[PDB]
Amino acid sequence: RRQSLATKIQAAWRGFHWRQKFLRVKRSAICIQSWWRGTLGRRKAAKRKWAAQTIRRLIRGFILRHSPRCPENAFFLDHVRASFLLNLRRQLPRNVLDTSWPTPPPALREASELLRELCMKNMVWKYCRSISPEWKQQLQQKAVASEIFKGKKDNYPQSVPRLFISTRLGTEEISPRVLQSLGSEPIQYAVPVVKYDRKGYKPRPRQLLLTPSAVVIVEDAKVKQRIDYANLTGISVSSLSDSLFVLHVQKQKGDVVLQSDHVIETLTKTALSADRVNNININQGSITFAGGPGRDGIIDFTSGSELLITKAKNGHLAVVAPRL
Amino acid sequence: QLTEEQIAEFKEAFSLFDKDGDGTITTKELGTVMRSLGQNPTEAELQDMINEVDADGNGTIDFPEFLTMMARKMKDTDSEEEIREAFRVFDKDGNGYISAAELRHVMTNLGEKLTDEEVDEMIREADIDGDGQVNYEEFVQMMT
Amino acid sequence: QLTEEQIAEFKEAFSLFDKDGDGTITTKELGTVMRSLGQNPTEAELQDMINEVDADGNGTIDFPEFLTMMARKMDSEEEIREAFRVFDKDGNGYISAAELRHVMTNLGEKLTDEEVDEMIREADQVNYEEFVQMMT
Amino acid sequence: ADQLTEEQIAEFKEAFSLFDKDGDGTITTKELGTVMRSLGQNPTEAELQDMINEVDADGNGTIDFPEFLTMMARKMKDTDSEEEIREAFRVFDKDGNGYISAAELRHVMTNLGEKLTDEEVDEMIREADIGQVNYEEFVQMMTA
Repeated sequence: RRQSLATKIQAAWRGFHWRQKFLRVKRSAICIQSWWRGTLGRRKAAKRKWAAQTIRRLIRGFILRHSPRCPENAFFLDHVRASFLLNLRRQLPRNVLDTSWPTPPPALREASELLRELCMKNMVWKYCRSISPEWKQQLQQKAVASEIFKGKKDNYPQSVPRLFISTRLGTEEISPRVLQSLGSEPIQYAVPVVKYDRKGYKPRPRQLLLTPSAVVIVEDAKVKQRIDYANLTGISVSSLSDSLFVLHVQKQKGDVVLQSDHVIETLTKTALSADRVNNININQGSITFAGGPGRDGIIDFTSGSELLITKAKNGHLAVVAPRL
Repeated sequence: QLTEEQIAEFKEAFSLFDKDGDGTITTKELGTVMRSLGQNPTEAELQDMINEVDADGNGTIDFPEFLTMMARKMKDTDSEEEIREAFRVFDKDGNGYISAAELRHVMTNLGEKLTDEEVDEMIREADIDGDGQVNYEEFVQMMT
Repeated sequence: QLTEEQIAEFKEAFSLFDKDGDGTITTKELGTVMRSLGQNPTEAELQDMINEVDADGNGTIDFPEFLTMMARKMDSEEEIREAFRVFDKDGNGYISAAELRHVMTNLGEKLTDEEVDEMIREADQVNYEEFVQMMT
Repeated sequence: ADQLTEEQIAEFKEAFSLFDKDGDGTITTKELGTVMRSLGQNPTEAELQDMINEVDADGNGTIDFPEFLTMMARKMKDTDSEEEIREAFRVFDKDGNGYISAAELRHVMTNLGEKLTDEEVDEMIREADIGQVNYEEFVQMMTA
């Protein structure tokens, strides 16, 4: 019996021994885990104390905002300094034509106005100095063209996006015999046009070459007229979505009418080279030209559904434009 | 037939000794667990319980069956008096004490025996309380 | 009743979590307030406090009621290092994350991953003492 | 798209018009000194010079302007700034939509600190409310 009984005793002690070792463990762990909730908890507090301090430091700064710099408004002041320079960087003006500037903090008005001026000059220098001389020519050319046409001619707008270029007419098309005759003058621009005679008003294909001295109107190789820039006074054009123009010129041939498929280009390029920029007329009614000598003619423009040039038995030159 | 309150407590210790946490525990573990939950099983009963469930020689024991074992053993456990009676037959002279020599002796030999490491743990625990020897009357009630 | 010096410390950190100057505090932040002075309650010490102070169901606490609770509960850093080194096996004053992680998530004040994950980031085998320098 | 427009003509003609009015010569570092002193800073010749070189583009003057601004903002000695403010209100915010409540905010300035008294500062809050406050609205108003 004693052996059976002795086991009971030992049985109890183990249970007691492990159980107490377990409770000791559970207790020792609830100690650290929740004593640590009060480590993290004690920081949730002290960061929510700083937060309160910062808000108040800011508002204390504000109330004192007219004071010379000091620890209290140092925060607030540096905040308006900071805020301003950021909120400008976000809202800077897109280019030289953005007048717009944002409204500033009362104190930094004086600074705002310094910055706005600085930014603009920076923008001006940045642009002018980075433009490629190729491009600079194009805008400069385009710019005069707008000056001349914008508003006043029903197809100037459609002209704008299609760039101007050097010669419209061929490496080979100029025919060597004409170049030799042409002399020690070069070709700044050439283009295919269509001539209409004085009397007949009939169609005749020709080439228009622009030399420094003069414009030259050339058949296949025969150079059928030279107009000097001194001898050419003005140019006249219709005000419709037309494609045609007249060259005013003074017992020798005088004015002449022509059509470029590239009209704005040719006409500006000419008026530049010939320095007759201010001497272009844009007629809404009719054009008068000296014509083939002793045979004055008149050109009557009218809108319509198609392009066609013809003469009618008034003797006048009837042009009919399309209309976009 | 099983209380909700009980399942909650037991689950904690199981899951604490369930290091890999598969929902099952080492057979060698099983002793330390039931005792940590406050029981007094014997390696006798352990082996019977371990052998029966671990019929297949997994060496593993899940928590659903673990509730049967705690429940089966809960059905009957030793009151203080029987344990008090248990010492009393090793206390020929009815003074209510026990030499820590006779104690060491009885424990290291007769029953489900204990090492010196174990026995030292029990003698300290069953403290001499002064150079002394081990009144069981105070100690037995203490283990409850 | 303790000299005014605590009371000053006591009111500011009582107020600082008072939502809008009323003199009342939500239940959820009675713990943090205490913690905000140097304590270490558990959710057992809390809940026992909460029901006894108010059974109103209000979910509030005024400053007399908070004063009283404080006197009652009025452990140093060593009480922590024991509570930690029990898990140490080596006796070298080191425990390792693997060991620590599983325990905390299954023992008395179980943590969700959030709370635990902060532990894992916290340092380093981790070092028993190292955390205590941080801990206190 | 990506084609020449009448707007571009305008831009070209204007920019060169301005270019003439302004100097041919490049931007001055003594120009820059004036701007910062305007903003309540006071750096040496050595510090001014250093700055211009850390903002450059191919052009004549051609300072990088956006990243120039940003460079001053560092010089403030209060880098925290907008970051610090955006936080501090959020800690007093239940729903993280940017709003705060007026009794709450009132509490902060009146009770904890040194009894800050509003003047206009009170006026602003009542304006921000449509109810409770909006920090974004509150601050933008206070810096003005």
